[PDB]
Amino acid sequence: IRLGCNVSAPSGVLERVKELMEDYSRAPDAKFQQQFRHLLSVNFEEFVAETKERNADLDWVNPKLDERLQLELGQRQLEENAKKRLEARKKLPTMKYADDIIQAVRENQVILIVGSTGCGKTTQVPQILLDDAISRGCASSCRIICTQPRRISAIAIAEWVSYERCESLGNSVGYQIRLESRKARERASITYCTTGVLLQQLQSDPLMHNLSVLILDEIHERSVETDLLMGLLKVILPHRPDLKVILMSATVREQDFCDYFNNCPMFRIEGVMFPVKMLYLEDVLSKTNYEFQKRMKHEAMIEPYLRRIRNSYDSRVLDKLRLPESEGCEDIDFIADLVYYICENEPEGAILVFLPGYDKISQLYNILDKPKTSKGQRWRDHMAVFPLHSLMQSGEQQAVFRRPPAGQRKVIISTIIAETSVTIDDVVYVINSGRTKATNYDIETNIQSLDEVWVTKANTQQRRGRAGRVRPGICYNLFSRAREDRMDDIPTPEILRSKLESIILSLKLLHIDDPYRFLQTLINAPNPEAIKMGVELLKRIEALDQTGTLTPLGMHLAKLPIDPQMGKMILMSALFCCLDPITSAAAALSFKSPFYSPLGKESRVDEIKRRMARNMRSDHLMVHNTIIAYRDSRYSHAERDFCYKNFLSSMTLQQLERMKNQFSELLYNYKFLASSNCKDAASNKNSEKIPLLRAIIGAGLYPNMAHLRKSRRAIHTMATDDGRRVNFHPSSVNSGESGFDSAYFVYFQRQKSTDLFLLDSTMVFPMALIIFGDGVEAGVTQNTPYLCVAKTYYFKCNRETADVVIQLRSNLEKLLLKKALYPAPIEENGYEKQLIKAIELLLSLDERL
DNA sequence: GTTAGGGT
Repeated sequence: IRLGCNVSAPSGVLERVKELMEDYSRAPDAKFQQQFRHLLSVNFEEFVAETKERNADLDWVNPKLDERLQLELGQRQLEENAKKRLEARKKLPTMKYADDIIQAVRENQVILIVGSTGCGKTTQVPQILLDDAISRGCASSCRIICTQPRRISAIAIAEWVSYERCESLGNSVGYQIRLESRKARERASITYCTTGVLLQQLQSDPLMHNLSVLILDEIHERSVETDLLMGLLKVILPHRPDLKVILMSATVREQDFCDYFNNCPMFRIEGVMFPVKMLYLEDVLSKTNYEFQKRMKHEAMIEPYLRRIRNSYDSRVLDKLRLPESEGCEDIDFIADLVYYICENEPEGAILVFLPGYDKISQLYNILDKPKTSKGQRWRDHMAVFPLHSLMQSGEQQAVFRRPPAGQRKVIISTIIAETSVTIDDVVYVINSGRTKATNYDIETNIQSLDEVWVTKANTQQRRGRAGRVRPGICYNLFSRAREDRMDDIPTPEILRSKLESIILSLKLLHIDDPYRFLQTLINAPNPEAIKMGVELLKRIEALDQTGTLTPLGMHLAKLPIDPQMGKMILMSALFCCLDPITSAAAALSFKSPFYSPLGKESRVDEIKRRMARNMRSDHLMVHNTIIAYRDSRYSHAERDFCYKNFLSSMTLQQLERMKNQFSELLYNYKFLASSNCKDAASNKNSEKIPLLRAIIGAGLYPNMAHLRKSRRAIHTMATDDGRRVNFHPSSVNSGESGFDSAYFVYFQRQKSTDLFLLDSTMVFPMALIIFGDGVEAGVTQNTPYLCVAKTYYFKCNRETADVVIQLRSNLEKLLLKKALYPAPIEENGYEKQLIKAIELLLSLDERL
């Protein structure tokens, strides 16, 4: 055992701490406690009854309204704004099965509709079952909720389904996503919402009494949330007979879901696309005859295949199939050659190029923009080239979707994003390298890694359809059929790669007290070893007690729309009065960093984050500094200029700004804040005290701690608390910096690509870790008294300061318990406040002089 | 010296 720096405090300070604690310990309307205790007493049968009675609004129908809409539908179908809207609707394949779907829904609880993109199942099946209910004189009994995997799709589909009815939004169709909602009318309505929204709505209505029909869309995509939703329906549908579910899927293992619901009726509806010709790597080299020059394993795959096509393809071509680098995106100048080939032959249309990540996209842009070949220079000024990446500006602009200048061709160099999320309408030709990136968690080593991998059959199939929007197209797949033969069916259901604490905590509010039993009933059962690893985290932050039952803190954490660690972080900042910077920290780690990453400028972006980080040496405080800057730029009417100067997305920041209010309002409604404003001065008296912020940041990111040991940009010798050597990711503002006032760091995500990096970090002090962490004991090991945290880091500490810090952790642990059970804002001159001021004082001993 | 893609 080694010994860190001395953390003993001056005598005058410990004397004040003991006095303030003596005050705290001279202390002697909680509806929350009665709610918490009820949830723990009742069994499931009793839980079912109570949620019935409490959500009984749909047990009521409106006959004067029933009739009026039935009268109004028949009448408004004869206008000359409709009947043209109906006739164009009836060209869609789904509408040809309208009356059978009506019947299959009447005769069965769960049906499934499988149909390719273009079939109109999603805009039409919701309308088909509403208009039927309205005419049958049943209108006010019908409330249809249809989920989507994505926010953007939920709106434009609802704006469209509202246009197909000659209505403004919020009459008979609505949408509701997080923090933004155009709600429909209460009854006789179609509401489009993201799966997350519906899952939060279950806390109040866990047996779906507040809807008559449920449509799950894009189930084949296997989002955690649709995967989760179908398990829960197995628990709900025995207690909800009047409830009608309609699952919806592409032609991607549709049978998994039909099996899953026991052999339910299944409609197949055909699509509306142009046919897109599939070319593979052999057929590409036959048309371009490109030459490459500057484990195998590769040969096991290619020679048995080359033999089956010895007489069907050229001889010089098939020898390049032996080169390991012909497939994938290994040779950019090859991919460079195929675009130039499309630009000359093969008629007019855009080129959408699918590359794995930021690095490979950046390479080809410069090749197409700054070519080394004469054939490249010939073309460069006749192509308008768009890189398409989440961290790049192009998605939030209008150009890439629209047509190029006259005489120039559009070439889109994209990651996996343009497969589902982004849709460019003038694409004819798709170049599919077949390579993508994926995040992998190894349960055994506690390492998340980011790897390039092959894509699956479902993906290529998705990218082929991307070419059939305007006219018949072509898809060039830069891998042979022998690769496709060995590719996976679908991607790993992401629930199998994900941490599970947040679901486990949520499941406790649906009176599903056993996560091992429940998660096994999903289509793909999660690793029970990852289920246990979930509970332990939750037990550690004390959202579950040692028996594993929900605790009063844990109910608050389950009622916040954020992972419990940062949920717990936010709650501390209410009790310690630093609300605004902390909820900036939380929204950022949950959602994402508002900074773009434009091509070439990465060096300049470092300088911007360095200036925004204000030498506070923390990525989380850096974003808050950005958010305070963004607010000032609104106050100056310089917002646009501000965002163009610092590579910032105003869309993100306003959404980051919205999450903070959602955080503040919840905390206020929960009785932890006196004001729902995240900016209010009382909620923020300590928002200027940096050593306090680092201590509340650490309370949430603990126990992901790092220790740094070397100085030289600067070279770093740093290891996480488990012994593995790490670095700051080059994107984090702590990369390369020297002269840290402290050698201890907390981080949210660590990840391996070319090294094991901490993607974000805040510099923290040993005293603050000791007070908010665990694994604390006082002792002697050398001939020195020590103080440790996580039983991992041992700090020189005299006895007088230890017995105060331990006594301080006792009182802190007593305060947090009572606040979870009996939430109220901390009064300014009460007993509770003295213990707070005792911690504020001990943490300011670490202030930068 | 570097960042697949969703969402409450």
